[PDB]
Amino acid sequence: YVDVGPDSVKSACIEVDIQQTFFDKTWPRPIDVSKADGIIYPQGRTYSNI
Amino acid sequence: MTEQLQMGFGITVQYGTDTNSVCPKLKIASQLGNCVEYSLYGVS
Amino acid sequence: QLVESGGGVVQPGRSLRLSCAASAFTFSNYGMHWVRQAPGKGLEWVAVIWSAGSLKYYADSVKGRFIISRDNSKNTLYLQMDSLRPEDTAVYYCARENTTYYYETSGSWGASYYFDFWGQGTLVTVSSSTKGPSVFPLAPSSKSTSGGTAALGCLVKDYFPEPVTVSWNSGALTSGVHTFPAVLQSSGLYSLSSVVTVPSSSLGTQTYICNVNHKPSNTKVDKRV
Amino acid sequence: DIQMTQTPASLSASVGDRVTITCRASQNISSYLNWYQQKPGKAPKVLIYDTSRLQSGVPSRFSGSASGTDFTLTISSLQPEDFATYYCQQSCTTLRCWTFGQGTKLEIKRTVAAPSVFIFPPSDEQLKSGTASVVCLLNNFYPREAKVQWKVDNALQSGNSQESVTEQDSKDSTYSLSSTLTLSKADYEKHKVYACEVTHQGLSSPVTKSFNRGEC
Repeated sequence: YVDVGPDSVKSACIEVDIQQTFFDKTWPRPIDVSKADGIIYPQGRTYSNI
Repeated sequence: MTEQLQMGFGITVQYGTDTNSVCPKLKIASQLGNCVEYSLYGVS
Repeated sequence: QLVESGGGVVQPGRSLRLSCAASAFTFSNYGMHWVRQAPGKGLEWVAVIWSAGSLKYYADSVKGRFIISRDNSKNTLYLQMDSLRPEDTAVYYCARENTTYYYETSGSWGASYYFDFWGQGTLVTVSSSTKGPSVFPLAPSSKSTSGGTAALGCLVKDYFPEPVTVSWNSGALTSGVHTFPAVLQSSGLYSLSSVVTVPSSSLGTQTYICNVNHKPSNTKVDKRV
Repeated sequence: DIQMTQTPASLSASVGDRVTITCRASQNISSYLNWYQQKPGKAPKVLIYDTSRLQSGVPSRFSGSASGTDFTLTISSLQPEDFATYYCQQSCTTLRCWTFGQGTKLEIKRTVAAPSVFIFPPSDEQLKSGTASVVCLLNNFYPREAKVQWKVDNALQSGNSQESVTEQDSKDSTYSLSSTLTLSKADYEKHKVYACEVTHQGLSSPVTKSFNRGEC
């Protein structure tokens, strides 16, 4: 196998504070097929004006 | 187990990837003849 | 608040149950555990357990003899002690343990420590054949000629382990009271003496009687001279 | 293995005195080293957490600085109430074992006071029980250390003697020592004369007193 990095020497993991309300925001983002949002180009063949 | 280990092997060949070329160990070959038949690696 | 209960005199080589209960505290939020102290030895440790309870830590003196089981909903920690020995006898304190973790990007550190509500502690004594107390009054042969101040004392002998109450004239005399910690005898029965400074004029004119009550014995003793 | 020692097992200092207490670990395994002050009947209090930042609720007079493996705690304006046993603990997340402080006692220092010798005869009820106990009491002596030897017919007694020291008065640092002899009924009658000898730093001349059976 391989080692990504040497084992951490930290005595303890850094403190983390979780607040769901602050993170939550109203930002609706509907994916649009007309704007080809998040659409994968066909890997099998390239296409012209057709 | 037998004295010599017996191993079952499953071999799968995939032609699905558009641009992958696993080939066995190995001018006209140059694109110069506007002449008919030509054998591109993807399709002939 | 962590309070330890079930501490009592225990027979040797017997399972002993200790319960530490956290009051008005969230057991899951902080790892809650223990620590130990015996007379004539330095404040050592007893046993540390994670909030999950998967991690187990035990005192070096006991080779896994202590067993720690805790339930966050129960808010109580249970310790089992086996192969009890006179040396093992000690008072056990249960306290939650915290550490400070931060990254000093710009000298940034957070204490994040909760050693508050440290356990008061409970004493477990390994002893056998306990004897009823035998208080003996002690009077010097020549208290008047002994010196300017004469010391009169009463000795309690063969009293049960540590708890006892000693008073002079029902606590009337508080002059020069001396309290001696009980020292284990070769027999294994603790003994201590309480002595009060008495003026030479008081001797003879005033008679002093020791009133002694043993909490385990629950018997008052009168020691007139 | 790991070996920890404190340079003074017991330290005597006057009021308003400047003193240093040093505890030495086998090695400085981890950055966090915590000093604890313990008062009897009270839970342990952490004087310092890592020896770089003072613990909250701890007076500035206590300062912890570690040079080499040894760690030194410096105290100023000492008080009788302030004096307490001191324990140093080295804490490592990697090591399950936790270092234990030796426990250095702190006591008031003042002019030496001569001891007072008192004798208690064994009670008649104690004789009926079968044991004879002779109590030799030394009182009002400033030094904690005291030597009391019990001899019967000028013969040293060992194991029988038991020594108990009263809690010191904070203001006077007074110490009282009680020596008790345990003897069988046969031992009691055979020992016609019981003698207790008091040897003290204050008593440049060791002194013996005796008594025999049946004074009163």
